[PDB]
Amino acid sequence: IVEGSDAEIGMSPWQVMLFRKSPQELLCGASLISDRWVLTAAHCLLYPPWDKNFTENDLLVRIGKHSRTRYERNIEKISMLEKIYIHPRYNWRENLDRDIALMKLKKPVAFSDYIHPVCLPDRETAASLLQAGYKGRVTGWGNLKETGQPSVLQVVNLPIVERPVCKDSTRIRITDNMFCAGYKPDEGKRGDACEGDSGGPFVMKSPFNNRWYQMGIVSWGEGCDRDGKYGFYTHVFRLKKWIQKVI
Amino acid sequence: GEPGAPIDFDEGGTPLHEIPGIRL
Amino acid sequence: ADCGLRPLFEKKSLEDKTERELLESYIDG
Ligand SMILES: *[C@@H]1O[C@H](CO)[C@@H](O)[C@H](O)[C@H]1NC(C)=O
Ligand code: NA
Repeated sequence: IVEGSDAEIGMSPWQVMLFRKSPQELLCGASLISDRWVLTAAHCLLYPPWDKNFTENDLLVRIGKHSRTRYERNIEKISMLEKIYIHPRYNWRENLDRDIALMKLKKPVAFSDYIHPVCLPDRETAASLLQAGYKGRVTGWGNLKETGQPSVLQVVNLPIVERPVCKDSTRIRITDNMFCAGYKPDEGKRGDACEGDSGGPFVMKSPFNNRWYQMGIVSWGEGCDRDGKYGFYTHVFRLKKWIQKVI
Repeated sequence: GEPGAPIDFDEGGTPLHEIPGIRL
Repeated sequence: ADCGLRPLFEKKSLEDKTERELLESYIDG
């Protein structure tokens, strides 16, 4: 996260760390959506153009965490993956269309003060919150500057951007399965996800029922926190039918 | 006020990896 | 059923340091 701040303890209890067993390193973010299901981006697990192809036994999930590196005993919970489900029409060849994956934990995780699932949006929620200029929240342990990791989980709040503005900031072909977020050069504030934050949640707090909803998945961007560029997020609601038949 | 993404369900171009500084 | 309500915030009627910024962006003006 660029231009963010430390998260508070318990601020993002759905945040999941996808940790590479060997070599020991942060692979991606993810989110907890049930006691046994974790949501992430498909390209965190599968990206042939960079020879990336991770199976269940390559990865560990670490849930409840705050420190990027310290074992948090009686706070964090480690888990192993039963099965990985990548969207059948995930387009790794071009633009990362349908950048979504689900992961089943080998055993369900007990919830706690630090571990708690995020909601997925309904149609009513998606319609009320997915409006240009409304701010979501992005969290992760990714890099603080373009291409230098934080001590603890970082947080930044970012506005959803009008679709024609998103499409005009990039040469990439943008699909209805993506939205973009970020401040514009003349907005005074800044902030972005960066390397390491991929697959984490873009969440919004409903003013109607006080609950946090995962509206997006950290998918891709051009640089980190560049003027005139914006982060692109998987449009979670539009893919809910696929999320459905997996569980 | 303006929708940032459509509320229906899911039913060429340059590849991301060719963009300089691409963040994945 | 309990999703998205945080034990250390919503369940204790405590706001985090910046969730007001989010709510404030949802109002049009
Ligand atoms: C990725 O998945 C498995 C992992 O072992 C590998 O055998 C397969 O050839 C790979 N396929 C692609 C399209 O990368
Ligand atoms: Na920017």
